[PDB]
Amino acid sequence: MELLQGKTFVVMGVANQRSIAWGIARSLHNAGAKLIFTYAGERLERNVRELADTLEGQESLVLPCDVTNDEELTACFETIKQEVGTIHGVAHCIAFANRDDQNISAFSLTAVAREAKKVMTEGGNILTLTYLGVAKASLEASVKYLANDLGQHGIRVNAISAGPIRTLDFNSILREIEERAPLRRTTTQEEVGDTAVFLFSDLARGVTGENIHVDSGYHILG
Amino acid sequence: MELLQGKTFVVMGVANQRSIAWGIARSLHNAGAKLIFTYAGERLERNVRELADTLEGQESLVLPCDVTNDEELTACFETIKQEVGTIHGVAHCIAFANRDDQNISAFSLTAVAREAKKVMTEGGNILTLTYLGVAKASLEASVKYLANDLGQHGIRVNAISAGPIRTLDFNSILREIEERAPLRRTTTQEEVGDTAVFLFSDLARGVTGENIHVDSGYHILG
Repeated sequence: MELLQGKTFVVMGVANQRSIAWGIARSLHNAGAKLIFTYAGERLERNVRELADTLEGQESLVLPCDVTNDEELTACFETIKQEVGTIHGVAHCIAFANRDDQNISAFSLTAVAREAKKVMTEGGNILTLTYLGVAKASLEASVKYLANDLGQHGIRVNAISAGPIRTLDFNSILREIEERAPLRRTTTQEEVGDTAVFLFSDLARGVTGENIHVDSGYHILG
Repeated sequence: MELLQGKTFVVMGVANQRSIAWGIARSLHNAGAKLIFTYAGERLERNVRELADTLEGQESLVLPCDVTNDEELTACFETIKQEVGTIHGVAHCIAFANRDDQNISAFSLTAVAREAKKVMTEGGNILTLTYLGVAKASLEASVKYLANDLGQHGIRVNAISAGPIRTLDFNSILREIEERAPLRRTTTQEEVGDTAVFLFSDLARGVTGENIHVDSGYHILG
């Protein structure tokens, strides 16, 4: 267990193991953390129900929450103050539809954040993900700005700029990273999830408004 | 124990508990890690000898190493391939003399790195510290450049931009952070050390050439 001991989080954006957020999900569960999951709609319900039980432990809620509309979020986070009391972070992880692009998260964090505030009474972290222009820039500012607007209540906001991962020309991009990335290799759901367990942990209590690149060091290039 | 399990590191720049690097030091030991320590000279020898034994466990080497001259480094890292075999990281932490300013680390990392390469056969991390212009800029590039020059051998290079800590006008700066920093409060040797245990851990294996600010979110401001 340990590190995320007696702690519980929402994981959004999960759909089909291959998904980046199941990656994060496992990585948090193994740190001994409890976790609610959400689903975007009809077809994404069964998949998220299927995956939550391939994990052992007291199985946790799988409530419906598409992010582009209020009630589903508002009532979805309403339920938590009413069913689990309080949580310790949120894992804004929308990375679908045209490779996560336009496409989302950019205008789904603020609301998502605002809602998190009320069910995160002790503090913790609101992670959001960037899967490797205008919307990278907004979301960038949105974090900075949320970091500082929700600091004093104990909420940290932090991003992960995550580089390409095994089939989640293209065939070229992947090699290009095996060839240029400082670590000469692409990334995995796992490197991305283990970064997360830190940001959510007690070790990352001074790290707020940061943005950690899980990209083999690719960012340092041009 | 755990996280840094069966792992061992060099911690430089430690002098007088108050020192930032003893902070990092404890934070690594508690993660179950073995650690060599170095000292800048005559008076800094006894202090580093004194502190290494206030920590339990098989006590580890306290060899002499001032960083501005080769042999003391070269032979100091020579000893390791000859006495401990191999290590998993280095904690370049020079933060003394005029508040760590000019003043050092800027031209002590490269050599320090080069030497680390030979005693880090499996990989790991070379942390370097920035305790909150020209020398911040060099050191910044030095990392980027070392990150990418030592990537493929499994070495990650990473920095910590660390914000002011309790007495380590000034009286004003401290309040200014309690007042403006997103987390409305200054930092501790501890927030700085627990960040480190991550970068050195297996969780931070995709994080290379990053630079994590342990500054209550202060960096996001202007």
